Amino acid sequence: TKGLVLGIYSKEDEPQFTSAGENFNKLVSGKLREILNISGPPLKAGKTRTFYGLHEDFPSVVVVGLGKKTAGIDEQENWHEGKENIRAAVAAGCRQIQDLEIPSVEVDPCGDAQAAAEGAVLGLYEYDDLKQKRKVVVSAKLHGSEDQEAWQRGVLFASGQNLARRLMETPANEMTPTKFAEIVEENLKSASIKTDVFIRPKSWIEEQEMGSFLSVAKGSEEPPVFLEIHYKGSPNASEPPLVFVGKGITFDSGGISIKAAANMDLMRADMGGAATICSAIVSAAKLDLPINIVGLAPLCENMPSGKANKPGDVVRARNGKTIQVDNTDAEGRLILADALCYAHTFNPKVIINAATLTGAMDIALGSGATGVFTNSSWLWNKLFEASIETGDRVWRMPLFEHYTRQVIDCQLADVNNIGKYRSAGACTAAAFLKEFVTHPKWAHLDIAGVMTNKDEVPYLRKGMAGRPTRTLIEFLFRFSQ
Amino acid sequence: QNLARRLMETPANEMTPTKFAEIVEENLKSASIKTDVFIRPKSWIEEQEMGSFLSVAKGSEEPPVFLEIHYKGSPNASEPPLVFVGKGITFDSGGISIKAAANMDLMRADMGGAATICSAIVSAAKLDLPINIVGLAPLCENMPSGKANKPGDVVRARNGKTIQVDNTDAEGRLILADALCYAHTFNPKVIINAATLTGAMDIALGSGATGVFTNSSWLWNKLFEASIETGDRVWRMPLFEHYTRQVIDCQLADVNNIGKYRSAGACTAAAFLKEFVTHPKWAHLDIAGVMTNKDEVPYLRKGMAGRPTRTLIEFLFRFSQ
Amino acid sequence: TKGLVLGIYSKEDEPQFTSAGENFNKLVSGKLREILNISGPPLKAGKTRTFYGLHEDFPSVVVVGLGKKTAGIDEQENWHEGKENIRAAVAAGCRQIQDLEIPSVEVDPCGDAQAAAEGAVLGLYEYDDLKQKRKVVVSAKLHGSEDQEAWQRGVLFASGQNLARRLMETPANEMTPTKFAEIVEENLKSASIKTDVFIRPKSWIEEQEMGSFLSVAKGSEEPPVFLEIHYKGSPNASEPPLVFVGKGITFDSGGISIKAAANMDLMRADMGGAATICSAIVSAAKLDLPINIVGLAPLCENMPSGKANKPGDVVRARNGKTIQVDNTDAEGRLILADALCYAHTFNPKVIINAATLTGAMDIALGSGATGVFTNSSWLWNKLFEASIETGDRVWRMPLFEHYTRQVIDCQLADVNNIGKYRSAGACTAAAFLKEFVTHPKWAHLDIAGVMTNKDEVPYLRKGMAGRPTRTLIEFLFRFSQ
Ligand SMILES: [Mg+2]
Ligand SMILES: [Mg+2]
Ligand SMILES: [Mg+2]
Ligand SMILES: [Zn+2]
Ligand SMILES: [Zn+2]
Ligand SMILES: [Zn+2]
Repeated sequence: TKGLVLGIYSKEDEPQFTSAGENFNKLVSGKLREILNISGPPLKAGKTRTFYGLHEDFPSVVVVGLGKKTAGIDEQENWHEGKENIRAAVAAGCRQIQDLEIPSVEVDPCGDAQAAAEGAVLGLYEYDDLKQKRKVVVSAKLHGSEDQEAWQRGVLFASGQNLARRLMETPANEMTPTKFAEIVEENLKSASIKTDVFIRPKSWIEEQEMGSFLSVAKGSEEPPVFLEIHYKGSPNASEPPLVFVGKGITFDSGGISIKAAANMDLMRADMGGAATICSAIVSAAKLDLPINIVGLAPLCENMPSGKANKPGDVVRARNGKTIQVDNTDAEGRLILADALCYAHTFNPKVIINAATLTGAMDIALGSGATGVFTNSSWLWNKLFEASIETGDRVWRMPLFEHYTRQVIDCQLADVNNIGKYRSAGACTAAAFLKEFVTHPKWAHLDIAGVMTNKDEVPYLRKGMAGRPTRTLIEFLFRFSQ
Repeated sequence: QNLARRLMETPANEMTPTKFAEIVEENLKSASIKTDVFIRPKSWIEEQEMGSFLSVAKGSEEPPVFLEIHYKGSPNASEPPLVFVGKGITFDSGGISIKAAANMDLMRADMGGAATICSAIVSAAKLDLPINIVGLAPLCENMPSGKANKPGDVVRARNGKTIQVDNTDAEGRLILADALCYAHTFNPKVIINAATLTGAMDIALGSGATGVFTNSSWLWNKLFEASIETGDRVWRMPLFEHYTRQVIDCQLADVNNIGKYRSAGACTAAAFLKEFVTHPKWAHLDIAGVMTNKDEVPYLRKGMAGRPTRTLIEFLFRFSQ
Repeated sequence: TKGLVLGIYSKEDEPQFTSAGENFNKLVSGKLREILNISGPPLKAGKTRTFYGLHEDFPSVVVVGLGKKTAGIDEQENWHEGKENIRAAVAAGCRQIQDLEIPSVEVDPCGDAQAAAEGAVLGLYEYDDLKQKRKVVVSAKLHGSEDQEAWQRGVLFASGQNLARRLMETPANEMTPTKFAEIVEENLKSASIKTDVFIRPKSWIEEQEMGSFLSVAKGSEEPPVFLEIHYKGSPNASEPPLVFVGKGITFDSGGISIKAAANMDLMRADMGGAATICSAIVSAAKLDLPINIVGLAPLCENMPSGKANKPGDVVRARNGKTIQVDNTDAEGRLILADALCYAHTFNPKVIINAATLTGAMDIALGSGATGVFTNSSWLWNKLFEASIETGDRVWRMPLFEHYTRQVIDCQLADVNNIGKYRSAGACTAAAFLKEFVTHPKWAHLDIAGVMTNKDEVPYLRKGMAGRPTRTLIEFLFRFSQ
């Protein structure tokens, strides 16, 4: 009827199966084991072999390599590793069932119900919607029934990421500053009714004296929308929140300080800041976590025009500081100077802001880890441990006065959007944001390296990657528990 | 530190692969007599099957010199050492994969790897610290010529691995594939290699901290605490299979000098060096951001900065005590 | 023991098998047919499915899609197409047996013994030699015995191409102007004893007044070697030959007019001119074709140095004409001005020269067809028909006075290496070579677009492609018959 993804590990006496696999073997009377011998070598991690007709009801039994049984927290790679194995191995498996055009598939728990699910789902995602030529929409349910609460945690966690991936991925002619808000609000409210949304317009942002976010929007004729998310998880409402901020340039052309045509079509994902953290709240509300969280994301676009932000321009952020706007492409810095200032109104506990800010971050670490600066070692620890679990790494980066210094000397004004020199890119830019933050637990997460995937993460197909959404989710789970 | 600053700073017409060795040896021996130096020539490096360091030198007509420092601090001689390795391109013009004229006169300090760690031993011997340390630094130059290293070239490092040489400016990676391989001969405890490797490091952190990758959290801790004291910061950077993967797929050969993509620069390059290291306590220190100072560090005047020499010294003090 | 590549086509009543396949089905008693149903959809062209243990002696039976049974000469695509199908389909198949680490494989004739062979072999080639980490060396024999003369024509034709692919592919530190000659001579002599080789040195080239080829070599310290191939196929020796000329820069760095570091490591295949045509003669001598052919290829390197060719330089080609050398990267033009002049000495019938000359050719047609200019419609026809058969297309390109005109006005000299303007790149360059040719049947073949493959040609793996060697071979077969 449908396919099945089985798992196996490496040697002992004969490479052991995952118990779903062992079970299914006994069932076809050893002949899965038997054909595995006959087929070729053994399956190291992530490798895949497909055995037809072993079962009546399962034409295609794909067996995938799970690596070491006891594979675990790796001191170097900074993650759990079995999980990492399982994720690529059922991803590998599920993409084989999807190429066999099998619309539904059943999947080995593989000892970590959650991981096989985040594999099956992250693994299968595309963003098919605008091609009439699409792959089969395969349905992936668990195999078994003993462990359902964590496989659904898989499908949950993986989906909230897939959310961001479709929110980033979609062309910025479709996924606008409004349509992004429309979907989010819709996603947050279908997540829980303990939620309020505020797709605040130009008038309110004007009213908020958000000079800097506004200076940015004015290039396009597409409207600014400052978005406000709320989830009231806490039993006592009055618990002060955790506030997520996120940059939402739906399209970045650089503005007057205009980009090269070389791969500028990826700037449709310069709203990844906004998308990631939004998907995290949509997800923390599906988990319905005992915490009040607040999504804040200035959605607008960077374009050149007769009224676009010019080089040399001093503008006023909400907080009273002026900014020389020396480079119109350093604009997340300005959109974020204001929603950061607004974050403090909420009396937060943690202000995690996130953004696709600098290509320099990409030059830095580049899709390994999502670089995170933070005046909180406590906070750093927290994001990092969560990243160990989820596998979407995070690497601390420096928030040193050294860097502030460069941004702070300024011809016209109080702060400059680009620092004195070429060097230290993400640090300069994070140094600019701290000028707009007085809280003891702030975290900049520059996501410009994890904006995309090709092959680097196995279980993600090519296209917007939606990172580090699950590490953000997992952090708020653990902070709630 | 000022030593390294004059060793980096001086024009690469004066401060050659030999004159660097001459001064170092002179500085190490005036530091203590418990010292031996070996300004080994092309013949010995040829003999060492250091194909990769050699492939690099052959552009210039200026001679390669693989340098060997020794300081026998330990009461029992037979304590296995701490080994410092350091890249010593006295001048880097990129070679056939040639640089822009924009500020190429700073490549006279692409021997900062060699200079920093050398100054550290000169210093650990003045302190006369109860440890045997070994300086190792391939000194040579990158130039274009009728016999310069070409793009596409597979060469053989000492250890048997081949390297596609896709970009002649990624050459510290090759000079270092070999002195890293030679480091293991010494049965070290710590192999700290140091180099002005990638401009990407400069793009990364850029003169705040000297980026350090290491398969040793222990070792990381050690360099970092020392940096707390001295103020010459150090920032850990990732040595993830992710990055190895890019360097490892290779058309012609076993390893490629530049990885698959533009992104993750210092990590790709550090991933290349680990292919030439099997020891449990290795540390890459990319010094390309701290190569210079203007005003960033107050107490250094404008010019070659000589970083992170005191953090290296302070580490070997504390490791000795 | 070993694997097997079977073929099947599309529908009629039930998709027909190739008779090897039909035969092997009856043999396992229909159960190959049977499992094909059970497995998934049908296999359109180039697609592949792998069935283990159907046979005792054939653990892995891969079945591959052959497209239409009656698939043939395509008016648009300008080729035979069944052949094109079969080539990618067994290539597809053989790369599955090689990933199953099966060292030997037996292969379906697929109705075109030759094509399945040029697929199995072109398909399997890599250039493993410098990695210690290599894939299994799988051995591919025919399945059956009825049609052996044409499958060996496959393996022949595909191998002579694979020759060029290893001659191009190898680093120019190993594959020098001498080591290229050493291998060729070795390959030509093991092809037939009716052969002479002349690895003529600088002294002889100096003696030949080959000022222009020499001006080029002088940058490197690596020696020039003008190579002379001979194959005396003709019953009467005195039949005047067909002469192939080919540019052999083993490495092109541009010289003083120096290249960008962006992918300059591909210039190790700027000796593809020399390699292609050399492999063709090595091959025409294995076929032992009733024609005398003469290989001529100036092997040397382009480097910058204290004695490198400078911009502005007038040098003297053999024939008396001077050349302003305005761009040291237009150097195939000069290496070729002289071996073209030498070609006429031989009293040829056809002078086919071939070279990786212009990136403009790549901009032009770019790996579809190998652009060919020729003052002979007869000759054009000939190369083109051969290309229909082999599938390695060729596209005529213009040799108009228009273009000569630009190259011909020259400040200092008689000819300039780059023409007056940016436009018309390959035509300007081919216009330069005709100034060095007075014969009625000359053909420039610019191979800069087919220098590489990624995925464009199915049955070639990523790396130097070795094109258009079989079309050259096939032309000399047909010219001999
Ligand atoms: Mg921008
Ligand atoms: Mg360099
Ligand atoms: Mg050229
Ligand atoms: Zn932006
Ligand atoms: Zn260098
Ligand atoms: Zn050329």
